Amino acid sequence: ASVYAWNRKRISNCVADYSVLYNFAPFFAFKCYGVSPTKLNDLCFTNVYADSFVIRGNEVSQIAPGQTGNIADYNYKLPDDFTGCVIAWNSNKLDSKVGGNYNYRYRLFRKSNLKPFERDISTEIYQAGNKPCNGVAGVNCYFPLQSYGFRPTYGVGHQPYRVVVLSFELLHAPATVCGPKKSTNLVKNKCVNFNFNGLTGTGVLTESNKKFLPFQQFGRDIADTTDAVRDPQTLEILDITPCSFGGV
Amino acid sequence: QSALTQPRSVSGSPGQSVTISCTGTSSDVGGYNYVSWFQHHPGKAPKLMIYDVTDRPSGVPDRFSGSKSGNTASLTISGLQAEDAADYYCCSYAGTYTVFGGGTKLTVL
Amino acid sequence: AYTNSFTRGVYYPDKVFRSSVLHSTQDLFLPFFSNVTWFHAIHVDNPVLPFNDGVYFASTEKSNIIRGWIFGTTLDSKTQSLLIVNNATNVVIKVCEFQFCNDPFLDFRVYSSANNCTFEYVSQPFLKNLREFVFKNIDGYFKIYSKHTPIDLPQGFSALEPLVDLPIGINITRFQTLLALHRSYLTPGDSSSGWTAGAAAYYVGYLQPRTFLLKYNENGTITDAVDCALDPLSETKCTLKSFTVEKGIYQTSNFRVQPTESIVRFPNITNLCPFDEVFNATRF
Amino acid sequence: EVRLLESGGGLVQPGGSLRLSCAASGFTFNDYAMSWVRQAPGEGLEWVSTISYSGGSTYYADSVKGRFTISRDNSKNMLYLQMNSLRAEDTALYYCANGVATADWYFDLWGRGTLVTVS
Repeated sequence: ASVYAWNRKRISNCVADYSVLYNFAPFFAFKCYGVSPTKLNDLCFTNVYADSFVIRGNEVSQIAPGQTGNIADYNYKLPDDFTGCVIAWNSNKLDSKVGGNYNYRYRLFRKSNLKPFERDISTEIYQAGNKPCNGVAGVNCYFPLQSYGFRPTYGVGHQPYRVVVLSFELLHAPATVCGPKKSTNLVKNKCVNFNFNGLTGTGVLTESNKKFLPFQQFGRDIADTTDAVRDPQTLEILDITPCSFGGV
Repeated sequence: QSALTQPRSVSGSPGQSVTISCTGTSSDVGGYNYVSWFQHHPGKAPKLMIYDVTDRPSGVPDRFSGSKSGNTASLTISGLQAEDAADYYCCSYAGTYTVFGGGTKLTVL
Repeated sequence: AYTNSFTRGVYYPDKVFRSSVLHSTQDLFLPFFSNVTWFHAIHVDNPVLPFNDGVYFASTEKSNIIRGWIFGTTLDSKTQSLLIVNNATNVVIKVCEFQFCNDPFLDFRVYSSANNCTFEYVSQPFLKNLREFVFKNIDGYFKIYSKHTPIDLPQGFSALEPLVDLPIGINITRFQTLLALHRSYLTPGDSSSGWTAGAAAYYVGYLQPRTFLLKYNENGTITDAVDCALDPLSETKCTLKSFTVEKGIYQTSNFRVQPTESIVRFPNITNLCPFDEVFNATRF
Repeated sequence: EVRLLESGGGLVQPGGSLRLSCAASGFTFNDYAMSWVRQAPGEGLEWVSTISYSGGSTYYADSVKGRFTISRDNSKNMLYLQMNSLRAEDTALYYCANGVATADWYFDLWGRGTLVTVS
């Protein structure tokens, strides 16, 4: 998609193994933020949004938390709390054309900046002067979108780059997207290390005696201490108690 | 002509290797990496064997390889087979024009 | 008309179990003792009401005269409006930017233009009985809570449970309701004459950001709540984090009169500066 | 499937005029640059002219500059070459080509060729 009208795909109900993009192009940048990518196989995320668009290499610096510029302000804005990773790669051979690829456009003019993750596809004239443009351009009145015109004579900075920004959204419910792993038979009454949909801890597991309502997935005692959990396989409630410890 | 300068003829025996050179100018071979190599039999359409100095399109064996140094590009054919005998043309895209080499006739005796 | 809404509208906000503990949460709730509009289901078909932040919809009926709703930022097909219609067999929720008629069609099951759906969903149906609903759409999701109770609005306290979490992210700004009727004519445009229908009524209330002190019982169910910003006594309970306060004096909070105006004061020296004469230099 | 077809070759007298055509089929003609490449009897391939995917950009070889005119009809999936002042060195087999399967600047798609004879 063009950057001004960028595409959003929600990814869910599946397993996210990233060994595929590892057998993908020589990456121009893999700048990932707030998460180690090498650990992106034990992810357990609830929702993942895949925003997609194309720019030139010179403009990839604007694709970062808290950035500024024509793209960051009038085209694609990222929030300061971004939790995800940004993967980009040169797509010159497919997206550059002889006289320039004029099908890729971006917004040059906007009265105010976009809010994070906002989309403005308006094509209405811009007023740089003090004359009201009545749906007419010309002097001081401009069309707000401008084509990139990708040419094979451009430097790599001006060459087309395909960019995919994965935003990892956290939560407290079924990580409907999880990582390629496996399961193991459940163990009870022993101090055991457990990994329930991402929660790692230690303790003794016991059959629960409290009535969880069908819409609940977690249990807490005072001070957010995870006291119980429902099985992602047996959908059974389990009690968690830290195994014995003390001073000597 | 203005073509890239190639040997007019090279001969090889089946199973052996032959390297074919392509010398152009600083505006084509020495400018960009948009160098092509073509296999051709007069009477039929050429078949691309090498485009991008060293890259093979789909279906071209690794016996065909390409190289470039300065204004000179080089194609090397290993494991010569009887069907490799043909005319071979290098080619350079230079932005404002495309230019083919003058061609090397490969004969597999 | 008008009628004060009592202690109603509380719902489980986070679907995490807690037992015999008190918890304070800041979220969009229905302020206690607020008056709510009351309407009757005879004829005029029904006017549009804005969706400020969230609606608390209660209905006491026994013939399924109200069968759905319609939301979106506009009724024309110029925007991806939303459709939600219940039925005797299942519920049907749709988002297809269907252009609507001059009036919402009165069930002759549909009246709308072509569609370009982006999300579609179906599930089981929602069926003296007081049905309550809370509709909220803030974080890119549209959420529904509900409760069906035997029996005017009762003073009894009871919380709504999260029913559906939809992922649609459409910008909802106006909302309407949908009615139905037996052997009723249907036309793209009609006056306020309408068609005959049974006697029925529905109440509407608007949600606000408030701080609530929720009380969980030993079984994980909400039994009471206190609006932390209703009156001083409620604020004292909410501060001590205890429903019973003993005799004494308590320092609850602080107040400060807000500024009523803003003023700007600058000198009179105008004159432009030579900027494009140094950056445009021919030789540095 | 995806095809290019040249046409319009014949015997013509020196200094005359001819219009070549290239017929596209099986792809979005207006998405791709088009070029004319020829092969004169006894001679190698010679790039003649290139037109961009839109049609608003035409490139020609110096050896036939001025006298040759390239054009395309993106509505009809057709590419055209107008050769005027046809000389004897314009006798050749003429091909249209594009880069549908590689890049805009390559020749992976070819026609069958049209024979042009200048008396």
